[PDB]
Amino acid sequence: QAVVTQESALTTSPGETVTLTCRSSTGTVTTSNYANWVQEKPDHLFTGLIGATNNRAAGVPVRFSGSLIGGKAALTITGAQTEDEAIYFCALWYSGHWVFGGGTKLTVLGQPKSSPSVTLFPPSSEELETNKATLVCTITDFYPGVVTVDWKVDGTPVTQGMETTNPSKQSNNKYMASSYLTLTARAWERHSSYSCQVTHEGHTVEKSLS
Amino acid sequence: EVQLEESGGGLVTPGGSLRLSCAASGYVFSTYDMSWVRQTPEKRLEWVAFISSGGGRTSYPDTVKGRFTISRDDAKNTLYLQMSSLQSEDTAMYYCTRHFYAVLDYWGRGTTLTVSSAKTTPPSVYPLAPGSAAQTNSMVTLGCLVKGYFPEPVTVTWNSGSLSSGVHTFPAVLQSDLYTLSSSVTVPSSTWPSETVTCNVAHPASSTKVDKKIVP
Ligand SMILES: CO[C@H]1O[C@H](C)[C@@H](NC(=O)[C@H](O)CCO)[C@H](O)[C@@H]1OC
Repeated sequence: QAVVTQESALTTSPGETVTLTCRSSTGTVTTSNYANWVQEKPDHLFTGLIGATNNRAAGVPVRFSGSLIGGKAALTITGAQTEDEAIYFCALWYSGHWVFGGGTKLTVLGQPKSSPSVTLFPPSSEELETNKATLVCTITDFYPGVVTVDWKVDGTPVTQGMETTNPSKQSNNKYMASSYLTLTARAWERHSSYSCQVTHEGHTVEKSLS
Repeated sequence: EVQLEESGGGLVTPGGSLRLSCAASGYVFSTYDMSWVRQTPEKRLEWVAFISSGGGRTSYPDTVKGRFTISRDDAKNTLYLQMSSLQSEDTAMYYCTRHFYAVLDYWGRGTTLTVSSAKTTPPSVYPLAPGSAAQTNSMVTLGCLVKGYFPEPVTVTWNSGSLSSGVHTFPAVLQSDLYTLSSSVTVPSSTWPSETVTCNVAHPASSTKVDKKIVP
């Protein structure tokens, strides 16, 4: 069946006009796909915004609109507002089946950009005793909510044994995330350098341990 | 005031069965077509079942075809999802939605389904101490690595609730069928290590509690 794809993330500022798109792998979106746009806000709260390509639901602010553009469905927000920072999913109807896209994380700059505060922790003596070693890299206070984390052991990029959480919203509306590097206590004793690199808005913050 | 309320989820084991309910109120439930959709732990939305006004048409994606069965009871305003042969990829939050003239406008609050063969397991708690006198600032950040528990959740407090500004407790990750999560606190450099900072971890499913003292 179809694969539906949407922009992963967009950043806009309040008062501007943003457009999000939704494409089918099938080829071309049409009116008989009844494209829908569903908003997701914090605490897993879903609200249908637009359905049947361009029909707006009741109570949805007028600045949201749907249309078909170049073979794709689109949602435009004219006058994006601060409460619009949220995740937007599109769903395409395939004669009885709904198929959803991956969702776009839309940021609406509601505060100055803030660089991540990064802290890298060594495995503790007590976990070493169990023959395992967890490196924890904590990243907080970042805005916008998208980061990239890379690990290096002795200068070589790590390609397995790592797991990063999805950015989650803090009390102050900045975001946070965690990353873990899981080794064996032998492995931890065989390498000298460990580095956690966090890439946010074109800048790299790195924290290393020997 | 349109309201959709799901329930019936909880923990089951692979191969198990379960019926979720979606109770509606505030509108004429029999006129509209309805769908169930789930949100996975990776945060994707997947459509799972559809039933039309009247119940004559139902339809499902191939991954649940033959296993799930949607049905509706108009007399009670309630939509059902009969689940059998559950598998661990069925673990998700399930939501009912209504088709309001092809607009998916109202969504329920959702009910959690965890499908796992893991047994109830208390966490091990390890300390996260800077591991350097290179203390960036006059603020020092410490933590607790809460590893290997099942199922969720766990609650973390610091110094029994007395230390509450600057605490970040991260979402949990699934490492080998069990959960792991971390919590950190940033305190003024003159506090630690002069004063004691302990993370207090409570795990309600196993009725267990662990208190870990963070030392240099
Ligand atoms: C033609 O089928 C589509 O478009 C139809 C209009 C929808 N029918 C309804 O939405 C409603 O339940 C109509 C009230 O009876 C149906 O769910 C579907 O939505 C994508």
